[PDB]
Amino acid sequence: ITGRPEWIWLALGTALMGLGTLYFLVKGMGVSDPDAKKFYAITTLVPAIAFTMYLSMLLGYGLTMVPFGGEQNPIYWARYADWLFTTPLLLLDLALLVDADQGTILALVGADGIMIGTGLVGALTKVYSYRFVWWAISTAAMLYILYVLFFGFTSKAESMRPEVASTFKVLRNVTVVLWSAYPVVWLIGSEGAGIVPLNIETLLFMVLDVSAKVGFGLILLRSRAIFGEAE
Amino acid sequence: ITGRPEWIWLALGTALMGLGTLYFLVKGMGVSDPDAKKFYAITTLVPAIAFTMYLSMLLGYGLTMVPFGGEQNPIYWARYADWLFTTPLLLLDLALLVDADQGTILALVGADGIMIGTGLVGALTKVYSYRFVWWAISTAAMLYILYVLFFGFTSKAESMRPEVASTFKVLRNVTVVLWSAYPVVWLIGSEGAGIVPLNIETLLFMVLDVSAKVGFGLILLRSRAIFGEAE
Amino acid sequence: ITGRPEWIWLALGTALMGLGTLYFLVKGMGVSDPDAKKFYAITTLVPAIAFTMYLSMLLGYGLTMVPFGGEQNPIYWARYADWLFTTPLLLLDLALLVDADQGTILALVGADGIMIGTGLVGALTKVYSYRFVWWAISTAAMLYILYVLFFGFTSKAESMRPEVASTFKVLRNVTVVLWSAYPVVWLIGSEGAGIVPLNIETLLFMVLDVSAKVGFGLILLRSRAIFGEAE
Ligand SMILES: CC(C)CCC[C@@H](C)CCC[C@@H](C)CCC[C@@H](C)CCOC[C@@H](CO)OCC[C@H](C)CCC[C@H](C)CCC[C@H](C)CCCC(C)C
Ligand SMILES: CC(C)CCC[C@@H](C)CCC[C@@H](C)CCC[C@@H](C)CCOC[C@@H](CO)OCC[C@H](C)CCC[C@H](C)CCC[C@H](C)CCCC(C)C
Ligand SMILES: CC(C)CCC[C@@H](C)CCC[C@@H](C)CCC[C@@H](C)CCOC[C@@H](CO)OCC[C@H](C)CCC[C@H](C)CCC[C@H](C)CCCC(C)C
Ligand SMILES: *C/C=C(C)/C=C/C=C(C)/C=C/C1=C(C)CCCC1(C)C
Ligand SMILES: *C/C=C(C)/C=C/C=C(C)/C=C/C1=C(C)CCCC1(C)C
Ligand SMILES: *C/C=C(C)/C=C/C=C(C)/C=C/C1=C(C)CCCC1(C)C
Ligand SMILES: CCCCCCCCCCCCCCC
Ligand SMILES: CCCCCCCCCCCCCC
Ligand SMILES: CCCCCCCCCCCCCC
Ligand SMILES: CCCCCCCCCCCCCC
Ligand SMILES: CCCCCCCCCCCCC
Ligand SMILES: CCCCCCCCCCCCC
Ligand SMILES: CCCCCCCCCCCCC
Ligand SMILES: CCCCCCCCCCC
Ligand SMILES: CCCCCCCCCCC
Ligand SMILES: CCCCCCCCCCC
Ligand SMILES: CCCCCCCCCCC
Ligand SMILES: CCCCCCCCCCC
Ligand SMILES: CCCCCCCCCCC
Ligand SMILES: CCCCCCCCCC
Ligand SMILES: CCCCCCCCCC
Ligand SMILES: CCCCCCCCCC
Ligand SMILES: CCCCCCCCC
Ligand SMILES: CCCCCCCCC
Ligand SMILES: CCCCCCCCC
Ligand SMILES: CCCCCCCC
Ligand SMILES: CCCCCCCC
Ligand SMILES: CCCCCCCC
Ligand SMILES: CCCCCCCC
Ligand SMILES: CCCCCCCC
Ligand SMILES: CCCCCCCC
Ligand SMILES: CCCCCCCC
Ligand SMILES: CCCCCCCC
Ligand SMILES: CCCCCCCC
Ligand SMILES: CCCCCCC
Repeated sequence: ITGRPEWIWLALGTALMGLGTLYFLVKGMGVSDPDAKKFYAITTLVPAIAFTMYLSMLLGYGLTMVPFGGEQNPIYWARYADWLFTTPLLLLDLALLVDADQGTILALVGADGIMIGTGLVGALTKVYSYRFVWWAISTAAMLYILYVLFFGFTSKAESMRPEVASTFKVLRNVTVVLWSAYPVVWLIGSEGAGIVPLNIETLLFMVLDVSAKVGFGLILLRSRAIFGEAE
Repeated sequence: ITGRPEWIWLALGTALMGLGTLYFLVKGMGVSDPDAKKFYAITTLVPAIAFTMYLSMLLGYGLTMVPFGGEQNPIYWARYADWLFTTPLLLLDLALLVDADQGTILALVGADGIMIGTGLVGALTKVYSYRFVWWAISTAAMLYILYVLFFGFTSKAESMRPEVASTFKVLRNVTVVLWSAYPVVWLIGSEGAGIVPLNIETLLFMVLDVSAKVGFGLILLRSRAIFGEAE
Repeated sequence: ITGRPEWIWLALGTALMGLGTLYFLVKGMGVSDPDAKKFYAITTLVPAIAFTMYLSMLLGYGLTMVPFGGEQNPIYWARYADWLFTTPLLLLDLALLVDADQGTILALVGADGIMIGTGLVGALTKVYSYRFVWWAISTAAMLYILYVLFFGFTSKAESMRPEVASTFKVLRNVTVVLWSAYPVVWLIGSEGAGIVPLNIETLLFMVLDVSAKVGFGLILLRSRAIFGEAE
């Protein structure tokens, strides 16, 4: 385990997702409101899944070697298994907040699936130049998601409760900034151009992941917006 | 096929899931009620999926060799492919019975996914001691599911029709007893401590599977609880 | 890339799915109706997914070699990854058109999953004779889907708006004819009996895919049936 310099960030990531999971689980114990239960369910599942996949990376299961550039390159494939489930869940949190129509939810989740799936293919592609073709397609899918979060959702929120509008706005901004960093880290890290070494890359992803999941969740679950308006 | 002593239980399992599938399909032919159609759909799909995966194990496709303990260990991975889809379907049957809120359904299905996914990782893990780490996490996810089935669902059922309350109670009890045996069999069988040989392990899983799927389905689909109250 | 004679059909397929995707995306820009948004979302996702998987086949990622018949046989596994997601989406388009009950939708999607999953197992099976066992099970699942599209849906459509009835009828007929060709092509092509060479097989699948996705989508998205009745 300790033979990989990035182990420390995997261990920290595992611990923080674990602690985040336990905290949200305990916090959601005293919740009977059906709307709030949905948000607690979605939001607690996110670090729970991330916990399992961080642990899989820490223990070495979620790592494979991919030959490109005439080298055996360590690729943590478990990230994509995580993101495949957790990024649509995060989008669902946002979509449910603003009472998105079903068509838009399907568009988001579908685009997200394409984003992660093509990122995975890019990560495992042995022809070096083609890795960036997949990166570009995945990034286009991300750009679509970001467009919808801004020019389909933000104007929907203004027509809703002020607490849901303000909470959505914060979470939207957090999401757009944090999510946009991922293709950059991939591009310059071990999966892409290889300018940033894997240990630093792992640190960067860990900071992004904890912020995008536990940070996000802390903001969401402390908000009154997740409760139905009741007396 | 006959070169594996466990083939007989795989063959029997295949036949019983097949027959179970055909029986539920025929039985559901004369059903127009929209609620009953949901239960027939869910409940017929369960042995249909199990049929395909038993057949895959029988024909040898759903088997791989995993090196641990300095041995090549036969691991039937097809079980997890089965359970990944059939256990949430079984939980959906229960959840729909008691008209569970969406948040609770998501919690159940999500926990179930974690249960099966981590069981799969445990099954394929090459570091012997780590297999039991995954077993423990999976078992914790199972315990969460069982907690919800008792302390989130049972009190919901009492507020519903007597036929749905009584049927849920029976199916809940069947589910908790049968499902709890699976981590025990895994732990002592070829995936875990290796005390019980694979042929007996396969027998045990076959008895559990047929009971948890066809047995469960027979109880559910004979009940009046799957029909909306109509005149 | 050009080393495989079928590359031309993969390239054409990629281009046509890409163009189809862009066309539906642009066309759906000026849509606010919640019902129409659902259909645009579903129908645009279908060629988008197919685009990615055609590209994966073109670049060689979505190809593996399967030993059977004492030969190394090129099997494009990416087709199943495509179909796993796009065929239920296509069925959802049809089901939503006729306002299918949830039980029937689950039956369709479930049968479809079995159809594609067993086709995949058949495609990767190393025992030649067993490949056709999987083909038969998959074809039985297809026959179930076709039965439901005719003897569960058609009589539902007649009870609905004339525009939805007529559009459903056309799309149903297109779907039944086109989908039925797939098991035939598989059976006689490289996955099955090997009578038709892979380059021609790839052409046939490309024509079917573009017709079943872009052709289908063009018919659906030009129809008034995807809009709620409004003044
Ligand atoms: C609505 C939305 C959800 C839509 C989703 C968008 C989605 C279509 C985007 C593309 C997803 C697709 C790329 C997933 C591919 C998974 C693949 C990387 C798994 C690894 O297999 C790749 C090679 C080794 O590199 O296997 C060696 C060859 C082996 C023989 C491989 C054979 C097994 C195949 C992998 C079977 C395909 C199953 C499905 C791809 C499962 C989906 C997995 C998940 C990652 C989407
Ligand atoms: C809401 C709920 C549904 C949440 C679900 C909870 C879920 C997160 C729990 C964990 C699921 C995750 C462990 C699934 C892992 C699948 C993996 C075992 C497949 C086999 O690949 C493992 C190694 C060989 O041992 O592959 C050799 C290396 C290869 C290069 C592997 C690369 C391909 C990757 C497998 C791509 C990942 C795709 C997804 C994991 C598909 C999910 C499969 C299913 C089993 C969940
Ligand atoms: C409600 C509906 C959706 C129901 C769906 C119906 C469905 C049950 C029908 C059967 C699906 C099932 C056959 C999928 C099998 C995927 C499998 C082909 C992936 C490739 O792995 C096969 C072998 C190499 O040939 O791997 C070499 C051995 C490796 C060690 C394999 C270990 C990893 C396993 C693949 C883990 C299983 C994960 C799930 C099968 C993911 C589903 C993938 C998708 C194709 C259904
Ligand atoms: C909790 C984890 C999160 C929120 C991860 C989000 C990941 C992304 C937004 C990844 C995007 C990528 C691209 C846009 C292209 C390059 C490859 C990816 C997958 C890193
Ligand atoms: C129809 C099949 C059923 C109902 C199978 C259920 C399986 C489980 C409840 C399995 C649980 C496991 C654990 C709790 C940890 C050990 C590994 C598993 C996957 C066997
Ligand atoms: C857009 C792609 C479409 C509509 C593909 C549809 C594919 C099928 C209907 C495939 C059916 C098969 C069988 C019925 C058995 C043989 C194997 C398959 C998977 C080709
Ligand atoms: C939950 C059931 C676990 C109990 C399994 C008992 C199996 C006993 C069979 C005898 C064990 C075989 C050892 C000698 C080969
Ligand atoms: C490929 C995995 C996609 C599924 C991710 C799980 C989250 C799905 C959320 C469903 C949103 C509801 C749409 C109507
Ligand atoms: C990883 C596979 C999970 C999907 C299993 C299929 C059953 C899902 C049931 C969905 C329940 C509805 C939730 C609102
Ligand atoms: C194995 C992949 C199955 C999921 C395919 C995605 C489409 C699912 C459509 C869901 C229909 C809604 C059912 C209530
Ligand atoms: C085009 C949609 C406007 C809002 C999205 C902001 C785009 C941020 C660019 C991210 C950079 C990724 C490499
Ligand atoms: C803690 C929830 C109470 C109901 C669940 C019963 C737990 C049964 C233990 C199963 C043993 C698994 C090894
Ligand atoms: C049995 C349902 C009647 C409508 C389905 C038509 C069946 C077409 C046969 C397709 C041939 C596949 C090999
Ligand atoms: C070895 C690198 C070759 C450059 C490939 C860049 C492709 C990026 C695609 C963006 C449209
Ligand atoms: C393929 C990238 C798409 C980003 C621009 C958005 C196009 C308009 C979409 C309107 C729903
Ligand atoms: C070789 C076996 C070593 C013991 C591992 C047991 C781990 C179980 C984890 C329960 C918390
Ligand atoms: C991680 C195992 C959880 C089992 C105990 C239940 C904790 C309380 C959950 C309340 C929804
Ligand atoms: C080598 C071919 C052997 C014939 C197998 C055909 C099986 C088809 C199953 C249809 C019930
Ligand atoms: C297993 C093939 C099934 C095709 C015939 C349909 C049987 C009746 C189903 C009624 C819903
Ligand atoms: C509750 C604390 C969870 C921490 C477990 C994972 C940390 C890795 C330690 C090596
Ligand atoms: C309808 C009977 C189904 C039995 C087929 C599978 C049994 C295995 C026989 C070797
Ligand atoms: C918009 C045009 C998309 C075409 C890209 C794929 C075609 C393959 C060219 C070799
Ligand atoms: C992106 C950083 C999130 C900060 C989380 C703090 C939560 C305090 C309520
Ligand atoms: C767990 C055993 C189930 C027994 C099924 C019998 C069904 C008869 C109605
Ligand atoms: C199966 C062929 C479909 C033809 C599509 C033409 C669409 C024109 C409206
Ligand atoms: C990590 C355990 C949380 C302790 C309770 C915090 C207040 C809800
Ligand atoms: C007005 C909301 C600002 C949130 C920005 C957070 C950036 C990490
Ligand atoms: C809208 C601001 C996005 C900032 C992107 C930063 C990526 C590191
Ligand atoms: C396995 C075939 C079932 C025969 C009909 C049973 C009575 C519905
Ligand atoms: C009162 C219901 C009892 C059911 C127990 C079944 C145990 C297998
Ligand atoms: C509530 C009783 C559970 C019984 C567990 C038995 C496992 C073999
Ligand atoms: C492929 C681009 C489509 C151009 C607009 C067509 C009319 C909606
Ligand atoms: C009456 C609808 C006829 C459609 C047939 C299309 C065959 C490809
Ligand atoms: C209902 C007519 C089906 C035609 C099947 C054609 C397959 C090539
Ligand atoms: C009903 C299909 C069973 C196939 C068994 C072949 C040994």
